[PDB]
Amino acid sequence: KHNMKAFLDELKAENIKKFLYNFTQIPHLAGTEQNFQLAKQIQSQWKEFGLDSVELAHYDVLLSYPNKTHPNYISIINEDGNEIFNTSLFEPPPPGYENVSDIVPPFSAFSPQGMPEGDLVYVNYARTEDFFKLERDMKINCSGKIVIARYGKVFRGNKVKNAQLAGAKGVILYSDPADYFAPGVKSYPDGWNLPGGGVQRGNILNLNGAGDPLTPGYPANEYAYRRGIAEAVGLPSIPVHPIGYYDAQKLLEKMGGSAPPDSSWRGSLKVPYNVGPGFTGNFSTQKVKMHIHSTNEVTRIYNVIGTLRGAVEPDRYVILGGHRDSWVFGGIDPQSGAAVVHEIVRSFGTLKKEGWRPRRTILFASWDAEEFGLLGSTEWAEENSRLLQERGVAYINADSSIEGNYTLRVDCTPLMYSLVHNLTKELKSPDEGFEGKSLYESWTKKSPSPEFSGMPRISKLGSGNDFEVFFQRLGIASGRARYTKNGYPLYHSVYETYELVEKFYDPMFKYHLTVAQVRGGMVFELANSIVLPFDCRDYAVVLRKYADKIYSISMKHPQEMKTYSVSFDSLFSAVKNFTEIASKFSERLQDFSNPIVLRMMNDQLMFLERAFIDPLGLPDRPFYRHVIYAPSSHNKYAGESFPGIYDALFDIESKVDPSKAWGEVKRQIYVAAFTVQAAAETLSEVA
Amino acid sequence: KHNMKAFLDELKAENIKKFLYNFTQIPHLAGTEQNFQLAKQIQSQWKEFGLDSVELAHYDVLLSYPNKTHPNYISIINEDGNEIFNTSLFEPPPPGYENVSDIVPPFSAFSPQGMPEGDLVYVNYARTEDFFKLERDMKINCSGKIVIARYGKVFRGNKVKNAQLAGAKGVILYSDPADYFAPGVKSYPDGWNLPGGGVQRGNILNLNGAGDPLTPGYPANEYAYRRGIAEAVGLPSIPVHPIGYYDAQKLLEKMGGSAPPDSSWRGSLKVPYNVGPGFTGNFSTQKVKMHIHSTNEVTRIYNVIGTLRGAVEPDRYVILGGHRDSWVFGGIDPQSGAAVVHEIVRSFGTLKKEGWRPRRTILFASWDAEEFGLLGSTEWAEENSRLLQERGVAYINADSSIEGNYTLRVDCTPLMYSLVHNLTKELKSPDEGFEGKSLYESWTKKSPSPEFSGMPRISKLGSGNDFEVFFQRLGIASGRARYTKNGYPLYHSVYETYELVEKFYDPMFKYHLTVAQVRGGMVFELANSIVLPFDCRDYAVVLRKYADKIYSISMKHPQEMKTYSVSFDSLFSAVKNFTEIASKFSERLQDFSNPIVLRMMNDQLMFLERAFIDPLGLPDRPFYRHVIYAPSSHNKYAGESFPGIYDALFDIESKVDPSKAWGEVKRQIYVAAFTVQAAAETLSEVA
Ligand SMILES: *[C@@H]1O[C@H](CO)[C@@H](O[C@@H]2O[C@H](CO)[C@@H](O[C@@H]3O[C@H](CO)[C@@H](O)[C@H](O[C@H]4O[C@H](CO)[C@@H](O)[C@H](O)[C@@H]4O)[C@@H]3O)[C@H](O)[C@H]2NC(C)=O)[C@H](O)[C@H]1NC(C)=O
Ligand SMILES: *[C@@H]1O[C@H](CO)[C@@H](O[C@@H]2O[C@H](CO)[C@@H](O[C@@H]3O[C@H](CO)[C@@H](O)[C@H](O[C@H]4O[C@H](CO)[C@@H](O)[C@H](O)[C@@H]4O)[C@@H]3O)[C@H](O)[C@H]2NC(C)=O)[C@H](O)[C@H]1NC(C)=O
Ligand SMILES: *[C@@H]1O[C@H](CO)[C@@H](O[C@@H]2O[C@H](CO)[C@@H](O[C@@H]3O[C@H](CO)[C@@H](O)[C@H](O)[C@@H]3O)[C@H](O)[C@H]2NC(C)=O)[C@H](O)[C@H]1NC(C)=O
Ligand SMILES: *[C@@H]1O[C@H](CO)[C@@H](O[C@@H]2O[C@H](CO)[C@@H](O[C@@H]3O[C@H](CO)[C@@H](O)[C@H](O)[C@@H]3O)[C@H](O)[C@H]2NC(C)=O)[C@H](O)[C@H]1NC(C)=O
Ligand SMILES: *[C@@H]1O[C@H](CO)[C@@H](O[C@@H]2O[C@H](CO)[C@@H](O)[C@H](O)[C@H]2NC(C)=O)[C@H](O)[C@H]1NC(C)=O
Ligand SMILES: *[C@@H]1O[C@H](CO)[C@@H](O[C@@H]2O[C@H](CO)[C@@H](O)[C@H](O)[C@H]2NC(C)=O)[C@H](O)[C@H]1NC(C)=O
Ligand SMILES: *[C@@H]1O[C@H](CO)[C@@H](O[C@@H]2O[C@H](CO)[C@@H](O)[C@H](O)[C@H]2NC(C)=O)[C@H](O)[C@H]1NC(C)=O
Ligand SMILES: *[C@@H]1O[C@H](CO)[C@@H](O[C@@H]2O[C@H](CO)[C@@H](O)[C@H](O)[C@H]2NC(C)=O)[C@H](O)[C@H]1NC(C)=O
Ligand SMILES: *[C@@H]1O[C@H](CO)[C@@H](O[C@@H]2O[C@H](CO)[C@@H](O)[C@H](O)[C@H]2NC(C)=O)[C@H](O)[C@H]1NC(C)=O
Ligand SMILES: *[C@@H]1O[C@H](CO)[C@@H](O[C@@H]2O[C@H](CO)[C@@H](O)[C@H](O)[C@H]2NC(C)=O)[C@H](O)[C@H]1NC(C)=O
Ligand SMILES: O=C(O)CC[C@H](NP(=O)(O)OCCNC(=O)c1ccccc1)C(=O)O
Ligand SMILES: O=C(O)CC[C@H](NP(=O)(O)OCCNC(=O)c1ccccc1)C(=O)O
Ligand SMILES: *[C@@H]1O[C@H](CO)[C@@H](O)[C@H](O)[C@H]1NC(C)=O
Ligand SMILES: *[C@@H]1O[C@H](CO)[C@@H](O)[C@H](O)[C@H]1NC(C)=O
Ligand SMILES: *[C@@H]1O[C@H](CO)[C@@H](O)[C@H](O)[C@H]1NC(C)=O
Ligand SMILES: *[C@@H]1O[C@H](CO)[C@@H](O)[C@H](O)[C@H]1NC(C)=O
Ligand SMILES: [Ca+2]
Ligand SMILES: [Ca+2]
Ligand SMILES: [Cl-]
Ligand SMILES: [Cl-]
Ligand SMILES: [Zn+2]
Ligand SMILES: [Zn+2]
Ligand SMILES: [Zn+2]
Ligand SMILES: [Zn+2]
Repeated sequence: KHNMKAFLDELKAENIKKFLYNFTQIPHLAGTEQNFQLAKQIQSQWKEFGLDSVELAHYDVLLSYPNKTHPNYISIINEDGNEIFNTSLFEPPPPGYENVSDIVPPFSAFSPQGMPEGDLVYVNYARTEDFFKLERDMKINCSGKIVIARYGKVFRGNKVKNAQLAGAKGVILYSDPADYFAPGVKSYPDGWNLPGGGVQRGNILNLNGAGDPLTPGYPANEYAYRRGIAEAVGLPSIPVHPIGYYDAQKLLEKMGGSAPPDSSWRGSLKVPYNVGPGFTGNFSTQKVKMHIHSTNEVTRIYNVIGTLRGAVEPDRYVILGGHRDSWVFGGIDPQSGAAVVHEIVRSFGTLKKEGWRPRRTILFASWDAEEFGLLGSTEWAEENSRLLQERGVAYINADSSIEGNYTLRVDCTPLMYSLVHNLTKELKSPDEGFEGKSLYESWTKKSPSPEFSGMPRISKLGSGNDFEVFFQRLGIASGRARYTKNGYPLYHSVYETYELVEKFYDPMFKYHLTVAQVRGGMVFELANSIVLPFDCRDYAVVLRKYADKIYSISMKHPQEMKTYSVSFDSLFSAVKNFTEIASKFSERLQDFSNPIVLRMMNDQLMFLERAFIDPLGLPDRPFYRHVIYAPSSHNKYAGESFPGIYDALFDIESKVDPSKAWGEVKRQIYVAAFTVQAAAETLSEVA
Repeated sequence: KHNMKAFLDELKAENIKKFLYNFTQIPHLAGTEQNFQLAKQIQSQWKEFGLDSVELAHYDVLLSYPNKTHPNYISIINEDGNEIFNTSLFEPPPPGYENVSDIVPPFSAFSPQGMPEGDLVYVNYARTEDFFKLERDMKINCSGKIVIARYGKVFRGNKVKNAQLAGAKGVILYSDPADYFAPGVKSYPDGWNLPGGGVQRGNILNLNGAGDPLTPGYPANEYAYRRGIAEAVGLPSIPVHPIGYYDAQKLLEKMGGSAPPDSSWRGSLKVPYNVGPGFTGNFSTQKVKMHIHSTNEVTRIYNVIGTLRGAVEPDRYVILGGHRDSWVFGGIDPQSGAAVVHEIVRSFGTLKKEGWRPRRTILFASWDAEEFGLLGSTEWAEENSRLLQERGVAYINADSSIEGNYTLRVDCTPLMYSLVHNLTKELKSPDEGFEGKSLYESWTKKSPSPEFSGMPRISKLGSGNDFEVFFQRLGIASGRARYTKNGYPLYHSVYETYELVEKFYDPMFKYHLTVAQVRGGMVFELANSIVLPFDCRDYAVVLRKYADKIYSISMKHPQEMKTYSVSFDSLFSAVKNFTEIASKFSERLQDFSNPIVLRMMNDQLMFLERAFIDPLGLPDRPFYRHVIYAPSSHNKYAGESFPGIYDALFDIESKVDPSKAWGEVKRQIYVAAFTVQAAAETLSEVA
């Protein structure tokens, strides 16, 4: 038979291993010839595997690269202008790769050019609360200073935005061993830790879902009109550069000024973690100087788009997508995910060659330029937004399959919770000590739900990956799954190789296979189940949780709620109505031979995520349109619930016009209550 | 049998007459008790007639009324401050209505309060080109002047916007007999002309599709957060008041200053039509003083929403809607349309009582507060936008059925052209001299298409009526039809009564019946045809016409097109692609027992109008989202094609930064080409 088990059994760990090796021998940086050749290879193989059509979709988008003949670096400069210490020009390459060409040196993509010279201030993780502590509590002024911040906790673009708004004239990012060196594990190549010369690449944009900085709203096709660079979206205004902890130590060790305020500001280096500004007495006339000469350049990128046409509902799309571009070899990010997609395509294709087709159309995507701001997925979604709007059932992401070997991690819309619980109960756990047990059992034991006994944790989607446009802009039900730790030290470094994965993460490729089963099984059910496998009642449960949560934040300010008559009554009423209507819809869904009633009901299911979209967007973030979830304004990686109300309440005690600020809280309560009620009403009887 | 002919034959002229009489005995001003009682009556009758459900949908929106104890008027004031002439406080009521209560005196709805005193400038119709002529050619400065303008040619809100931007401190609107008194016809009550004491009421907002001024984007429900009045949408900044031509004569007769520039500035009164500013020598120290004391007031309004559930596709909606509120008796506007809707509901209900149901759901609407800015339709569409987005097949408007007795007038999306041609070929002409001939024959003879031999004229939709939110905001295929002249003199005056219609417009009610057949027949076909009755190829034809037209406007500036490399190549390419893809889709539609392929194809048809929506809206007009059509920025009543490019090109030779201005033309070309190609691609094979 051709059923989910046939699909799942055809997936092989050895194939995933072979593909991973194949995808990680040379760098595949977005916009480079190497990455275009890999696109062509994947296109050819997906055709061979049996897809109906496989095309490249190309766009010309703003990318950023160092200047090969004018390298980026940082100095300590003495009184006379002599550079007495320089940061590294490259990471020492790993064994056997010391002759590999085209390894991009560490840099922060989209940094402007400059050579700012000044006194250092250490800003911990450069989070919003770190700058509050500096400016409000310690009375330390970052204006015209170079800020040094440790990576971790939040997306690096938010750090740079925060430093810019504090008045910094440059930002140095570094990896502290506190955050990137696990106790008792050896550095690469003898373990999975970050050596002192390792450095994390990565973009520092604040795009808020715009896609290519030059063409917000529209695909960057051949005739696109482009904004000028001065009007581009999300570019930083000050130079930024990342360094490793050997180099950071040399920059921090001389720091003077104020002591760190408490232990949460101290990393693991043998330095005092003084905040500054500037260096201690003997070195007070020394300064730090950045030299950044990277350039932004409109460059062609290529997505591979494969189609497996549905037998019954070809105009309903289930999308499995993940990126292909990498900073260097992409041993984990993204090729551990891409190899899994490749094996999934191969397995679906095996069934297709035997005469099977899924009920709905499956689209498979190899996205380009994810690392430069989700550019490939976002431009393609901008190009196809009307098709996706009206036909998109679900999007399953497929970036890195493993970031650890401890347990599963799933982030998804509440509409997929039941699907994920049911699927994982039917899959075998790959975990030691759980042989013969289900993946649901091992996952639930290792990652318990905070609210429910005998249930696993499932997180909210934020951003920082290619589902963003589908979920937060377009309102298509989205999910992701990968293996995780109890992100990882070698992230975006030259050391993230095939050998890292094969030796230290997943020698048997069993965690990769488990992830392929989860992602592939979700796609299979979404594309083949007669009734779409979404449970609207799970959204009702979470909406009440989120409403309780946002009300509790507001209730920290009882006097103001009294003064400005701030009531959450409408939001709770809408949530209550959603719960009631969803229950009734579930009864009809269970109780309804009529394909029109079925499809009518499948359309109600498909458009339910869509109903949470507000076509006016969130305040000053027009491409974040989902009213229940948005990426946190303080950390793109984290999801925030009722974001419009959350941001209206955030730090509200500091606003100079409380009447206006509380007015805006009330406005956001009304928008949220209305959107919840409107979404509920899409589940009512249609006439 | 239950077919379209059964539906059409059940419609009766005598019923339409009885309903019109019933709806026009007392005023039904929006927000008044009288109009709530009429809503309740219609609700009850639609239930009796056989609809499945009939509900009131109420909202609390900003309305505007004169102050009953502090009347609005205008004076000529002499040097000493004595008011030597005053305009009328009311229109002399028509025979037999001189004791009717609650006739709102003439006023301009949403005028602010004030008592500005100053010198008059006469501005013709206060169109954009009239102000260009004044300021650029005649060097006449309106700043701090009271402007007097004749009604006609463009929506009165645009006149007020233009006067405000010219610096006027007040606007007086009047009806010139040149525009409102047909030669050889008697004034009311002995003919259909406007007497010298008649006055046109009407709102002067510039809402650009926002709906209630206080709640743009969201329905004005019980918990709505409202903007403060200073942030409200579309309110005028200067006092405005309308007067009749006896009073206008007294204001114009003393005008001095410059002569009218040419004959197109002269009306039919026995005055020189001097532009001013101010009065001739002997009266130079006299001024004009306005006294406006109207108030804006949040007020409850009520739409009646009736549902006839579809037998096969209950989740597809065909909507027949028209307003119920009137300025006074609403003899033509809107009750000539409302009486027709009422008879249409009655006829559909007769079929339903015999066991028939339409294939798709039909929704019937009696909208409130249309006269105050399309408020009732727009708030309801804001409330139900997700249902309408995903389920709305078509909207047929049903305001005034007759504005003349000469011929039919149809304005609609190209998607309905074929439907309208086919339907009118099957209806009898009511016209004298065409007995036994089709309505298509009489209409085509009287109103020939400018481009095609043996075809009738069909115009573009703009705004100024309740289809606006459905078509220009939401992208639901929309149409309207009414009888017209070869708008009308008594428009918005107390004289627009039942007797006006019965005596002078349509004594036999045959034109009303013809309009009921056209509107009802369109609804019947849209709700019952197996394949939706839309021909995408008709959109291809018009898109080429519009592209030729916009290119021709640009080509008035060859040097600039050379300098800034302004090419329309992408737009023509997209139009060519649309034409090709539409042709292929039509072949499949004709060539495809499979209800999924059918519904898949019906969905492609339904979402084709939807594909012309840009979720970012047009520049500075976020609620006008259709890229092919928008209401003209100079005249809300008129439709403009490729509005984004049109407005970018308009008066471009006057812009101080030609590089920036031509850059924006190129941007709008890209948006238009992309949207046309994207809409075309919705008609491609789906996978
Ligand atoms: C959740 O679903 C419930 C339906 O089960 C829905 O209930 C609706 O609530 C509204 C707002 O409370 C009700 O609105 C009232 O409607 C009546 C007419 O039916 C009006 O007369 C009321 O207005 C008077 O009272 C107001 C409040 O004191 C005054 O401000 C006002 O000036 C009037 O005096 C009022 O508008 C509505 O009838 C019910 N609908 C039902 C029961 O069917 C509720 O709104 C949903 N929640 C959300 C967030 O949408
Ligand atoms: C109307 O439909 C047609 C399809 O029938 C569609 O044609 C497409 O046009 C685009 C733009 O002209 C073509 O794009 C080219 O694609 C190739 C790869 O296939 C590229 O190599 C080309 O880029 C090179 O040349 C450019 C122009 O000189 C340079 O600027 C560039 O740097 C490169 O050197 C180019 O991107 C596309 O292939 C066709 N697609 C087809 C034929 O299938 C057309 O776009 C549609 N009209 C609209 C408005 O969408
Ligand atoms: C995840 O798995 C669960 C457990 O199988 C699924 O729930 C079960 O769904 C079935 C089919 O809808 C329900 O069966 C129905 O039972 C009622 C009797 O009350 C009957 O009227 C229907 O004809 C049908 O037999 C069953 O009750 C339900 N079990 C539960 C909720 O415990 C669930 O749907 C799966 N989730 C997915 C597919 O997203
Ligand atoms: C308006 O009326 C016209 C005239 O009847 C409709 O056009 C006609 O539509 C029919 C049905 O689709 C076409 O018949 C088809 O003919 C082809 C043979 O080429 C065959 O393959 C199909 O099986 C079917 O018989 C007919 O050709 C066509 N006539 C024309 C275009 O002159 C039109 O569809 C109506 N418009 C509406 C309903 O919106
Ligand atoms: C990755 O695998 C691909 C597919 O097997 C390899 O590309 C093939 O290489 C052979 C030998 O050079 C050619 O004859 C084929 O035409 C290629 N097939 C394609 C591109 O579809 C590629 O060599 C492998 N890369 C690495 C580093 O092992
Ligand atoms: C990258 O840096 C190089 C090396 O400094 C730049 O090349 C120089 O450009 C200037 C003109 O601005 C020439 O006069 C020099 O002769 C060049 N030097 C060398 C060694 O080639 C180059 O412009 C930079 N590339 C960019 C900014 O894209
Ligand atoms: C850090 O790097 C800089 C740049 O290469 C070095 O400074 C240069 O030294 C050369 C050779 O002595 C001079 O001719 C250049 O003018 C210097 N350039 C600048 C910008 O100062 C510097 O010596 C290096 N410092 C260390 C400690 O290695
Ligand atoms: C308009 O017609 C309606 C419906 O026939 C009339 O309202 C009815 O009036 C009678 C007698 O007063 C009542 O017994 C009914 O209850 C009413 N029916 C309703 C409201 O549905 C109304 O009188 C007519 N108005 C005019 C001016 O003729
Ligand atoms: C309408 O105009 C009346 C009449 O001038 C206003 O009523 C007066 O309001 C003032 C307070 O502002 C009182 O002191 C007077 O006694 C009132 N006069 C009379 C004759 O009643 C009224 O405010 C206006 N209504 C509005 C603005 O809604
Ligand atoms: C126009 O109307 C005004 C307001 O009613 C009249 O002026 C008033 O006249 C009365 C009685 O003589 C005075 O007590 C008021 O003080 C006046 N009010 C104002 C605002 O001036 C005026 O007489 C009328 N003019 C004509 C020609 O009828
Ligand atoms: O520009 C962007 O938005 C992201 C680009 C790029 N994405 P990528 O490195 O491939 O993946 C980020 C890894 N982390 C996650 O996906 C994540 C998200 C939420 C919670 C925990 C982890 C980056 O973070 O630099
Ligand atoms: O606020 C609005 O947009 C319009 C309100 C109100 N609409 P209403 O008087 O009922 O109908 C306007 C009549 N003219 C049209 O509909 C029309 C539209 C396009 C071309 C020719 C005529 C008005 O024009 O004052
Ligand atoms: C920080 O420093 C600059 C002076 O160089 C000043 O303009 C700015 O206002 C300072 N901010 C605070 C909070 O002291
Ligand atoms: C794999 O799991 C083992 C056992 O818990 C652990 O020692 C090792 O650190 C894990 N590898 C990685 C990369 O986390
Ligand atoms: C119109 O009049 C005022 C002077 O009262 C002046 O400020 C304004 O600039 C004038 N405009 C022109 C074009 O002369
Ligand atoms: C009705 O038609 C007749 C004949 O052409 C004409 O004399 C009359 O003016 C028309 N009535 C109206 C209101 O247009
Ligand atoms: Ca873009
Ligand atoms: Ca509103
Ligand atoms: Cl992922
Ligand atoms: Cl109409
Ligand atoms: Zn990644
Ligand atoms: Zn990455
Ligand atoms: Zn009207
Ligand atoms: Zn009107």
